Amino acid sequence: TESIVRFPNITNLCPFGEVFNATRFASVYAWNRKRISNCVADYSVLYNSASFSTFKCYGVSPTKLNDLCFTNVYADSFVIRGDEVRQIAPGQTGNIADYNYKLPDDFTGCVIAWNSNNLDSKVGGNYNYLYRLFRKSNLKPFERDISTEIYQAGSTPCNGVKGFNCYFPLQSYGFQPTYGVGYQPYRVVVLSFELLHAPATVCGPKKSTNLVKNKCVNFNFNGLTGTGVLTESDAVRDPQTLEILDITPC
Amino acid sequence: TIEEQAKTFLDKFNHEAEDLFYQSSLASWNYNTNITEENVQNMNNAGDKWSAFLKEQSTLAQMYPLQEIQNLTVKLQLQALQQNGSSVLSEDKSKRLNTILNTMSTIYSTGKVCCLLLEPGLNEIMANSLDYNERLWAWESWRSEVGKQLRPLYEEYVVLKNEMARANHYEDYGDYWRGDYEVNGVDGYDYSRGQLIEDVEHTFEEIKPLYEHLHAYVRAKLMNAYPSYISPIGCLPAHLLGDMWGRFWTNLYSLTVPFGQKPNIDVTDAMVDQAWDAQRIFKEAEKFFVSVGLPNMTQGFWENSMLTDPGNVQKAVCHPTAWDLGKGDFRILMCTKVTMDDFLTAHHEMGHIQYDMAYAAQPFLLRNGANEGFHEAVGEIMSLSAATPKHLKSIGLLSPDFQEDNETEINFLLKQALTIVGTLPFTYMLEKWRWMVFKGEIPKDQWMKKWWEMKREIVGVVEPVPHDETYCDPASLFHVSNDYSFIRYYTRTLYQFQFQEALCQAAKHEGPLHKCDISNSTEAGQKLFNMLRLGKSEPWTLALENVVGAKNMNVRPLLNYFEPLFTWLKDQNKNSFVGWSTDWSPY
Ligand SMILES: *[C@@H]1O[C@H](CO)[C@@H](O)[C@H](O)[C@H]1NC(C)=O
Ligand SMILES: *[C@@H]1O[C@H](CO)[C@@H](O)[C@H](O)[C@H]1NC(C)=O
Ligand SMILES: *[C@@H]1O[C@H](CO)[C@@H](O)[C@H](O)[C@H]1NC(C)=O
Ligand SMILES: *[C@@H]1O[C@H](CO)[C@@H](O)[C@H](O)[C@H]1NC(C)=O
Ligand SMILES: *[C@@H]1O[C@H](CO)[C@@H](O)[C@H](O)[C@H]1NC(C)=O
Ligand SMILES: *[C@@H]1O[C@H](CO)[C@@H](O)[C@H](O)[C@H]1NC(C)=O
Ligand SMILES: *[C@@H]1O[C@H](CO)[C@@H](O)[C@H](O)[C@H]1NC(C)=O
Ligand SMILES: [Zn+2]
Repeated sequence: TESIVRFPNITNLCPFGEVFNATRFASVYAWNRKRISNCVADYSVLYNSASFSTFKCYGVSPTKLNDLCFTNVYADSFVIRGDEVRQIAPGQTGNIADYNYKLPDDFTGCVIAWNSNNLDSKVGGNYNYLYRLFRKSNLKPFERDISTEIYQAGSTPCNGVKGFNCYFPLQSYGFQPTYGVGYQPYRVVVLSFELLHAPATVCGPKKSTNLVKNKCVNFNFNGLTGTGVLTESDAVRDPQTLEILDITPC
Repeated sequence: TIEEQAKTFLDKFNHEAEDLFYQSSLASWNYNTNITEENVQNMNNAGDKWSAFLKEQSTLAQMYPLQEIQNLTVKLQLQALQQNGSSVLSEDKSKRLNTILNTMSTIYSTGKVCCLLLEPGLNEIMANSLDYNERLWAWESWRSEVGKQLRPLYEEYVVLKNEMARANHYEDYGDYWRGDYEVNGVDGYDYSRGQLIEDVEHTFEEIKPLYEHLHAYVRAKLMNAYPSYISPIGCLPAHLLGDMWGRFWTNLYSLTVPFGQKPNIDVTDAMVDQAWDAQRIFKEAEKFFVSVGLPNMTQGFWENSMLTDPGNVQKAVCHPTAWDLGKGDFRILMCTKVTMDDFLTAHHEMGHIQYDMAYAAQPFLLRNGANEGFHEAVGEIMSLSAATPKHLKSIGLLSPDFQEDNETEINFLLKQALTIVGTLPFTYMLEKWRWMVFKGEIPKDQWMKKWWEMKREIVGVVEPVPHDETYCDPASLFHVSNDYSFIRYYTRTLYQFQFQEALCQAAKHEGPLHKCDISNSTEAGQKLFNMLRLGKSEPWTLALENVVGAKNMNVRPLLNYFEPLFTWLKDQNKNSFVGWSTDWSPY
């Protein structure tokens, strides 16, 4: 008969411009996580920015995410090699995915990697960016380690000095303008959409209409679709009125 | 476990060495492109840092047991890293040896005959003057200066190197050099040290008739040049070969012209008329390598590397080289002008580059050819393929019709034989003499006599005037006085033709092998790339197996290459005498 759309009323632009256009990105071994909630999210210009070397969305289609809701969003960002961007994906191994950043199998986000050879690289070497080479055990998904204790390979304890069979774990990236494609810096941003039983906060951008009673009509509440007769009181909670409404199959 | 200890150590080394080597190579490139002041100290500092780092890493790696490691690749890397070299000897002996090498190099660099230096006047004088007396005088003066000045230095160098090599569990310094062609641990592919002393004389006995006929034909042509100067049975003189040491006979092409009516193929004017901007040559070479099926060039290759000379204000080295600086940086340093020689050199350098791009995935210690010969054969076969009339007709510079008369084939094959087959006896004789001298079987008192009798026997060249024991002829050569191995050229000359025949047969090309082409044959490109990518992680026997299907070097494709020339020489020499006599002497 008719279709009604109802999303929570939010007029706050989502701060993707601050994370994507940050002045300095954190090193891969010690990355920074940004929390995003209570915003209207526009994933159009993000996808069609026409300057991203890789935009791969896992779990959900990259285009439908323009009209779905989640509880909140986590955005991670760092800098790696051009040839290691492949290891930022579920079910991959290596020296990055083992010791720095391992995504879990049930990933429900997107990965966006773009070249940054103009900013990070400089003549003589930019030794600011470091990556972890040795570690006793592989990282658990979404884990950060910052300790710089001397990794021990031999039997004799080196007592925290750089002795024989003991190594400094962190090794420095080197960047120059004349490197190859497989060695130039690449800035990587990982978006994870996490949802719980709590009401949704990030939605949009979509219009809304007035609620109706009776008059069996198609509807989508907070991104979930249904067909039936809405009766005042299987059932959904209004995202702008906080009233329980019952659904009856006509 | 020691296995994991070695793996971790190599994991750290790889990164440290990659960084330091990139720094050193970048400094060296910036010097070679810009030879100004303040660029020398930087090169020296980078090289000193790299050498000290290598020595310290060698000392650290010396602790780990070698026989315990068994992964056959970690073991290879550790064995390559464990090379004491000159560190075994005392500091004073090492300093004296370095002084001897430096003063020999300085004496070779600074030589005057009177004024007259070696480059470039003396070589040009010997090339075209074609006068008996003055050429003899120049040759004798150069010998009586250089050999006289480097006798005791060479003896001390011999004894010091021999004892130093004996200190490293090797038999002699010659054995230390021969140890390059060593593989162990792989059954069915092992190659012993002493097997290289064979497979050289044995293979040379196979190529004797062709060299004999060529020598007789050249002798007859020299008889035409100098009527009453050469005996019909006597050997050639040393100063009539057209070169200082007789290593190449190419300068004798003008005298030994098979047919002067038909000129050689020259398309320099074709490139001049169409105004090739010296950049389209590299585009054409890249297109050739793409048509074969090999990867396209890196984007940074076209911008970082230099092809035109920087100008008159700034002077730079024009010696053609292909640099692989690591970290994905490949460059080519070559001053290019319009000439066929520049075209073939561009093809050779891009062959080097396409070899370098293939094994970039290997670890740092294994980024080299399987042996010391595989790196030049791959470069030379590209020039061999691009010199054929087929590919020259493929591009528009050559006329679509031409004549392809057999005289052209005979002339081309004769000219190519004067350079390729005229250098094997000399290289073999020089290396054999040096091996026997280092081994000690030849005493001090019989150096020059043995050298000249071997020259009479194998190469068939007789000195103009006798020399006493105080002379030293071998030390005049560049490689001898600068401590370089000279067996690489002999093996490369055979691997080149082995690879060419294998690629042509895999490309189902019908007809003579000397007019074969590899372009537009993706199967041949794939077969060659399957061996190029290997690097030094496999024994050179198995790497050779991936191309030709044989586990050892062979001279048969080389003989088949010159088959029309061999038949023509047989027919032309059926009348003249065949052989040489050592009894006759010019004096
Ligand atoms: C980042 O900066 C560019 C250039 O100023 C701008 O076009 C873009 O809208 C900014 N934000 C994002 C998310 O790219
Ligand atoms: C947004 O929705 C809430 C629902 O609780 C309402 O109270 C508020 O007035 C709305 N804001 C508007 C209409 O600007
Ligand atoms: C070569 O080095 C000198 C030393 O300062 C420098 O002035 C010059 O610009 C360099 N050449 C080029 C082409 O940059
Ligand atoms: C070590 O052994 C493994 C297992 O066979 C092999 O894959 C690897 O190539 C060997 N070499 C190195 C350097 O890891
Ligand atoms: C280098 O010299 C040390 C000194 O003891 C020795 O242990 C080691 O085996 C030598 N290595 C080689 C490759 O000669
Ligand atoms: C070329 O072929 C012609 C015709 O058979 C022959 O007369 C001539 O001798 C040949 N020339 C050479 C150099 O073989
Ligand atoms: C190889 O094929 C190309 C077609 O792209 C052609 O232009 C070229 O002339 C061919 N090469 C030869 C040697 O015929
Ligand atoms: Zn070369």
